[PDB]
This record gives sequence, structure tokens and C-alpha cells, in this order.
Amino acid sequence: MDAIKKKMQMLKLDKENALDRAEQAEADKKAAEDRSKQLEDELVSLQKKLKG
Amino acid sequence: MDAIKKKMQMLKLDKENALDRAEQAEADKKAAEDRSKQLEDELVSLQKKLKG
Amino acid sequence: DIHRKRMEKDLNELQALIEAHFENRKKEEEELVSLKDRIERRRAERAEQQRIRNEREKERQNR
Repeated sequence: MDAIKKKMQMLKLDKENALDRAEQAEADKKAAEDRSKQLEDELVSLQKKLKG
Repeated sequence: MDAIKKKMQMLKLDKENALDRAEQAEADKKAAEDRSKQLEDELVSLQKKLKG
Repeated sequence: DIHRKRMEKDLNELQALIEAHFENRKKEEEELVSLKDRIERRRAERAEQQRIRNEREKERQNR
């Protein structure tokens, strides 16, 4: 009984960790996408420059 | 009893789904990161080729 | 489509599971009440048995 009582806190922590990890992964994905978009815009600008 | 068994199993399933969403986000993030590295490499290559 | 289904099912199944546990808990509560009632009536039955034993001892002494 005591085993399940104290280990339930551990289960709660595992759920919270999975939620936070998913949140952080989505945030880092958004940051990576933003930086990729800006790099793409700079690459097209420099390609136009090179063509000229 | 039996309800506890099935409820815990459904929870197990929810946790796997949460890890699945995290893994999907991380895979998309890895794809975006690979695109960013390729774009940065092309960008530096373009900048020095333009200078030349 | 799949994810929405998964959430819908998880929510409604969780509600059904909670209702099922409450039904088991109330049945256990009724069994607990009956258990206490049986404890008191077993006490009364033991009192009746000791009184019957006393009556039998008197009968044995009378003959």
C-alpha cells in the first residue's frame, strides 16, 4: 500500500515530465522553423544578388 | 479491481501517445534543423563565391 | 482524426471508470455496514449462548 502511495508521486512526475518535454520540443521546433525561414529569405536575397 | 486494471492500461496508452507526439515533434524539428544547416552552408558558400 | 478519437475515448472511458469504481465503493460500504451489524448481532448471539450455558448448568445441578 505504501509502495503504491509513494510511487504514485513518481507516476505524476513522469506524466508532468512527458508534458513538459513535449512543450519544450514544440517550442524548439518553432524556433528552428523561424530561423530556417529567415535563413531561406537571406539565401534567396543573396541568390538574386549573385545573379545580378 | 478490474476497472483499476483497464484504467491503468488506458493511462499507459495515453502516456505512449504523449511520447508519440513528442517524437513526432522532435522528428519534424530534426528535419527543420537539417534544412537550416543545409541553408546556412549554402549561404556561406554563396557569400564567398559572391565575394570572389 | 486518430488523435481526436483518442482524446474522446480517453475522456469518456475515464468517466465510465470513475463511475464503476464508485459503484464498487458503495457496494463495499454496504458490506461494511452489514459487517458492523453482524458484529453486534454476533455479540448478542454469544450473550444468548452464555445465558443458555448458565441455564444448562442450573439444570445439571438440579439433578
